[PDB]
Amino acid sequence: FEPGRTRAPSLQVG
Amino acid sequence: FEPGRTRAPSLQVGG
Amino acid sequence: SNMYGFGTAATGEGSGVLFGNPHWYWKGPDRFYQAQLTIDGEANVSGVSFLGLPVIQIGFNDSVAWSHTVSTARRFGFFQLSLVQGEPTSYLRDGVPVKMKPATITVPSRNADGSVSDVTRTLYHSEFGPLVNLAGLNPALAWSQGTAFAIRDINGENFRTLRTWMRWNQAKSLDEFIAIQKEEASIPWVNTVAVGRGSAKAWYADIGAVPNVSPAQTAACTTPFGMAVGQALPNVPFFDGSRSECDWLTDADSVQKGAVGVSRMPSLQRDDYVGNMNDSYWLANVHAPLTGYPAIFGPAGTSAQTLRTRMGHTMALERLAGTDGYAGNKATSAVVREMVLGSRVFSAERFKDEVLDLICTPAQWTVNGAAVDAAQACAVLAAWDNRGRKDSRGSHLWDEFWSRVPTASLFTVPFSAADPLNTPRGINAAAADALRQAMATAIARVGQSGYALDAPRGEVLYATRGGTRLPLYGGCGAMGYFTITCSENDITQGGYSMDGQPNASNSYMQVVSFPASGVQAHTFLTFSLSDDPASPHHGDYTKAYSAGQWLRVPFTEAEITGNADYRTATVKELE
Amino acid sequence: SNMYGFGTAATGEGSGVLFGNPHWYWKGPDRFYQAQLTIDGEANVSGVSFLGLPVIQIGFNDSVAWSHTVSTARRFGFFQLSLVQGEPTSYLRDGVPVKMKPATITVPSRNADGSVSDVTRTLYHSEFGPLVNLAGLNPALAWSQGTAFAIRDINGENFRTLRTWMRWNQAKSLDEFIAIQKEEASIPWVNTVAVGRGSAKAWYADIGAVPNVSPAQTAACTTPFGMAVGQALPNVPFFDGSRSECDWLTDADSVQKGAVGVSRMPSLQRDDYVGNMNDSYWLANVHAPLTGYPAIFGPAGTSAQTLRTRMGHTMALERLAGTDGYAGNKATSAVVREMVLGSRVFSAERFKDEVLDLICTPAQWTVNGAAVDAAQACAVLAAWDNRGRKDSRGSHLWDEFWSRVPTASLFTVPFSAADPLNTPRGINAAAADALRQAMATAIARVGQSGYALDAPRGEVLYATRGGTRLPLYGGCGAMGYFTITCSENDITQGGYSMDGQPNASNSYMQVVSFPASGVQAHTFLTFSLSDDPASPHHGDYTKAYSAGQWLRVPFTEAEITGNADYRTATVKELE
Amino acid sequence: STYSAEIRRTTMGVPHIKAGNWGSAGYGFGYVQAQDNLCTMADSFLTYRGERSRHLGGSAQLVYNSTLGRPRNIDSDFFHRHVISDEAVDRTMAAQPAKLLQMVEGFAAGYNRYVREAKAGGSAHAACRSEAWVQPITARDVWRRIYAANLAGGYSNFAEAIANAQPP
Amino acid sequence: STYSAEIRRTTMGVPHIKAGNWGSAGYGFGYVQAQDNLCTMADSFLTYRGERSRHLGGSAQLVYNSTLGRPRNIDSDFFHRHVISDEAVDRTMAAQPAKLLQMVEGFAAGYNRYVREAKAGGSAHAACRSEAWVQPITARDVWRRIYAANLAGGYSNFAEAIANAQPP
Ligand SMILES: O=C(O)Cc1ccccc1
Ligand SMILES: O=C(O)Cc1ccccc1
Repeated sequence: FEPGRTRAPSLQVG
Repeated sequence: FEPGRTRAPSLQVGG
Repeated sequence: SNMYGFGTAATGEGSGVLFGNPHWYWKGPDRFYQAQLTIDGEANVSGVSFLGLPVIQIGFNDSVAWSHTVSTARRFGFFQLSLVQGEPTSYLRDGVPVKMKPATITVPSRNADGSVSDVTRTLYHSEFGPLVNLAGLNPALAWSQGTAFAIRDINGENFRTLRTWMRWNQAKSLDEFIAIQKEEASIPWVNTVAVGRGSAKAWYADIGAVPNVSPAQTAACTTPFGMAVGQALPNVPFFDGSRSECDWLTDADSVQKGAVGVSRMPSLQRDDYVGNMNDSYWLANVHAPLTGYPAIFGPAGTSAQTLRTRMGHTMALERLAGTDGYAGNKATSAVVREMVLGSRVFSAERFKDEVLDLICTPAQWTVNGAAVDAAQACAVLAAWDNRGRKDSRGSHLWDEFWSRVPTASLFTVPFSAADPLNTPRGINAAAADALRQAMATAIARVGQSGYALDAPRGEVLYATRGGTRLPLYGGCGAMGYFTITCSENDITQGGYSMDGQPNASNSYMQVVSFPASGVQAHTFLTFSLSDDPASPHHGDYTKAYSAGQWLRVPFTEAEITGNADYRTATVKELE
Repeated sequence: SNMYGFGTAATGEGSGVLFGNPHWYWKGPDRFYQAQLTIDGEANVSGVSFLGLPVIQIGFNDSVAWSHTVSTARRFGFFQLSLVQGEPTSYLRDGVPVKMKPATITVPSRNADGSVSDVTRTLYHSEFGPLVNLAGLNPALAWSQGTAFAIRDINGENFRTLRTWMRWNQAKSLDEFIAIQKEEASIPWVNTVAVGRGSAKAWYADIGAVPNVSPAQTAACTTPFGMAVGQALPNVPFFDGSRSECDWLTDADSVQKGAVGVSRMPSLQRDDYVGNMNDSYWLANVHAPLTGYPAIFGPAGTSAQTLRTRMGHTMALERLAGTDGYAGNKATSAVVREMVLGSRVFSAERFKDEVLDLICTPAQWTVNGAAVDAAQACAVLAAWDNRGRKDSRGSHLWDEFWSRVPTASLFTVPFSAADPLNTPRGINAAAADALRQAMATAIARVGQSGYALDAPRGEVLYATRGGTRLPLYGGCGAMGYFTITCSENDITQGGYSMDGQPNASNSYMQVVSFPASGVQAHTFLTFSLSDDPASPHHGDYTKAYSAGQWLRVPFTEAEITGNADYRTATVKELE
Repeated sequence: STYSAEIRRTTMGVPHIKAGNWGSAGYGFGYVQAQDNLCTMADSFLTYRGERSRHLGGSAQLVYNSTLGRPRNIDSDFFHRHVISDEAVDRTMAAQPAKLLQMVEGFAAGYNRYVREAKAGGSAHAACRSEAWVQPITARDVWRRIYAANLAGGYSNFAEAIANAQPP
Repeated sequence: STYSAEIRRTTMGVPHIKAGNWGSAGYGFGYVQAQDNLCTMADSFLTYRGERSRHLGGSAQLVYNSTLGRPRNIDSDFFHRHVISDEAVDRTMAAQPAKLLQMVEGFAAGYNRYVREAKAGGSAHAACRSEAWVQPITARDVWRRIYAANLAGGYSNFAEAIANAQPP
């Protein structure tokens, strides 16, 4: 597993 | 293989 | 979104005052539509619904007024599944095989050339919720021969939400409003504040549907992938779905399986005020911080608040101290109507002088090896009133600057939970080079836009209606505005136009009080009621909002029929 | 992109005429930059380069003028790798394991808060070229334990391209131009057309760097994945990379390994004209079609040509037939300058009357069960001149309509290779309902834009410079324009603004001839030379383009020094 | 029985629906929402029904931003068909008080009345009134939209990811 | 041993560079292109060096469309560093005639001369002249850009796909 490939999602509704 | 899962890329340069 | 509930210590009257200010979509089907529903003997309620919803979600009736803001409490989690040998669409539960439920779905799809063809996929549910492709989150998270991932939203099984708003639409007191909230425990992803006729106390709660996991489970149930991706999904439980001991828990007072029980969800009643501007429940009232609620609700004393939260509580305290420039020291409807549009900018109020003192002498700089003349930027910002009112000059230069300032190592006085409105603070003198780089960029961007550094904000920030650019005020939360009018348009593309699909902004606004003669509500629907440019109601409310002229919305029968624009018609049909 | 080379029989002068018209980017680093380079005893050349390129790519000198258009010839292929199992970073070749070559790369990345994070990935090469993630093309095409994919671009090993344009910049005849093109076989992804001083015939070629595969290989080497996606990637070899007999071939007259030999690539010389508008080599001249070249260059009779290709050859034939409304029947420099901006619309010229006859009587329709009033659309289109000139009225209604017409069974005269300009044609009466649906939508979209249905095109289609909207003419290739000015902006968002990042459009244009006194070139650089809004060269040329005023570009020393705007300065420094 | 609602409009067009029962209040509210916002609403019913691609192309994005964000039509269609399935709609409806089911049936009927009016003529909603995707809806469709709003904190944020979950 | 170029400009600003050798011709041409288009070019050399993300953030798209399209900076940077490696640049340059090597050296020097002038002052390129990414470049960087233009038909179209190829 590589943190240099994590893409955070949008999580705040609105 | 599912043909309908295919998404063709954009092959025309400049296009 | 912002809201306040002021109780009778703050209003000095026999009832409180509610300010509802969701920051939300200006276009699209989630946008608000303002209306009143009068159902003989059953309900008389006024407020807004999303388009397509049939009951009022934010509004008031003769007895209670309420509003919502999105809550920091996470509403979903993931379950990592351990796959049955040779059958990647089955998973193990305590070592026993369970089949995922397939659905083969065919969607007709129009082509480039205008013909229609079928697209077919077979998709899956687990007992937790649908399967979810997490490879986009990180490639190691793919559905393999050994592992898959499902997502559980506790609202997937919460069929109580519409009926809770319906019951609130009919509620006859703040007490009943609260009892309904607790009995249904259904509010799906928002905080709630409410005020009631005849009640001293305003109400704040994050009581609704929330996944229930224990600290012991978080420590033992989080898989290695769950650990590795956890920083991207803060407080989201990412658990081993092959162990029944990792299933979400049910309390004795849980209304719904796998949800937090009613007594473990935060609420607070105050006679002075409650407020929320999207940080967690912690500082519903700064004088009485809430702590000790489940981790999933968010931090309570260990994270700095946003600049908008710092600004919104500062505004409440200064109203009640009588130190904000408005009349007296009570949060009455008339003063609250002006206060919430005042477009103060926290970052400038707190840090502009320190910034200019650090960087503006001399105002001729060397920035990345380039000569930069900052004298006019320094002089414009020094003269500026630290507000985003329509006539404020230079406020857009501040937006283009502050939004670029590196916040790592910006402040020398860190967050303190014992001073949460005034920390962090202290602009770091070591940041001077970085602040000059940000200011040089901001000067360059305002330059490319065509606006003068000292242009009035109303010419930069606007909504066009009927061909006229109606000047606006307010700005983006990132600068510590409370009054939100936050364009998604880059300044260099015609300014801060609100005409496209702006970021979440002031939308339905209500200030609601309960004088003796009956509930009174002043409102805006900033983008106007109708999305059709031909309608007279595409731009009339927007012209009132530009002017700051709140609508007194009629509510009693006499008020409705006595309104200067009153028209009526009957629609009827079989069934 | 379009280009023509007219020979001396066509011009009736002692020299041919070269028209270069690349449709290309109006912003960014691949945009064109016009200049002349005069290097003592070595070269004297004028034309354009991409920003950051040091030699002229489309241009002329005292002896030859030339241009390019993107070619249909594929320049890349994929290789499906059979992996050494348990070691998915190795692959088999004729049964022997081969390690992929790894590169661990660290990229620094600025964060929201100003700090910089290093991002690290290990990426791979095969002997064919880099590994490539094809899961986006189809999820079955993931790099698994068993299979990966590599892409090979013939130009990754072609180090000859810049040197080829350098030699052309220096060339002293079309014969030499031709010999260079053949010797280098380096042109990477474009066709070429050239005219030379003292040559009767104009030159066309798609002679450059092209993968070499045989029909027997395509049959033997295409893997089952390759066949299943082959229609998404037409003519791209998708081969089994585990077999050395599936490597790209080399001919005895190949200049580069794996590339097509010089004698097997298409070219043509003609006394009358050659031209290309982005279809294959087939119709370099419609009187003398080229056939029989390798499949990878594209079809030569199995496929209808685009409306723009049909328009471009129609314009050449009608000029030489003297039936296009310009004087005489020769493609002189002066007449070419006018003809190429004339903004004829092939789809309207050929199909508008048939569509109106079929759907405008009656002009009140029922479409999707709704009343639709088409009387104004029908009348405006009937009156329209079938051109996109600045003053043409209703041309943008046609754009919104034609672009929405479904093409299946639209024509009753199918494509015929014996007449690829006039087929397909004949609007099918059975399409009436579909054509009314497309027109109803067009009408609604023009309505939403705020333009009248009969607005003149220069109000709809424009480039802003200095705060002024300069009216433009021309249009999108999909409608059968030859004169290309093709906005990416939806009409409902302020019309066909050219101010953003438009679709490939008229950019550098040159009409070049070789009278006895010396080469003469008339040019445009439509977006102007400089990207700096403060420069007098950000909008001057665009004002000329809007006006239709070709620039006679000075070339000899006397022309340069005698130019009304001439300035000189010398820059020097130690090497 | 007859739906009957009185529509009173005041300054800014704010409608005050008066009705003797919940079904009739829903009829008046569905009507006025469509009357003022038909184009946004008719487009939205394609989203919740999983029918965007049929009319607008699978590869085009959602027209409007919302809690769903703007994924491609094809992915959105699959998401809504899979997650807002007929069972999910059945389960949602089986949990409601009679008065709310009656309200949502009135709401569909009032929206449909306005659709009939737009298809017949008028200067309103010129942008979409003659398009195929302006069309009557059912009470179940309104329930799909109601359930969709519940999902904003969870499933809505992973619509494309849910639409593309497939075993190896 | 000095670069020296005479720059003549005519109507519309078209520059006519006159020089005694190829290196000096490159010197005048790099200078005039930068003088007229510094902000586009300076941004571009971040692209070809794979240094966009350092300055502009990894999740932002390329500013300008081009043959590369507009992938995210982080993927563009991986693509350029992997495909336009120092090895690819060595092989490209090793194949070139001396006159072109000299021309490109001169072009980098001319571009650099203009960067010095723009950093020193002036009303030109106000949009970017004080940015960190307005900076001198090397002849290797110009070969990076030259090699990049070659790949439009092949590799450029799969920039993100090449940047994201990883074994399971
Ligand atoms: O609450 C918010 O901040 C946004 C919102 C939208 C709809 C209903 C409640 C809240
Ligand atoms: O040929 C084209 O159509 C576009 C283009 C041509 C030549 C060189 C670069 C780009």
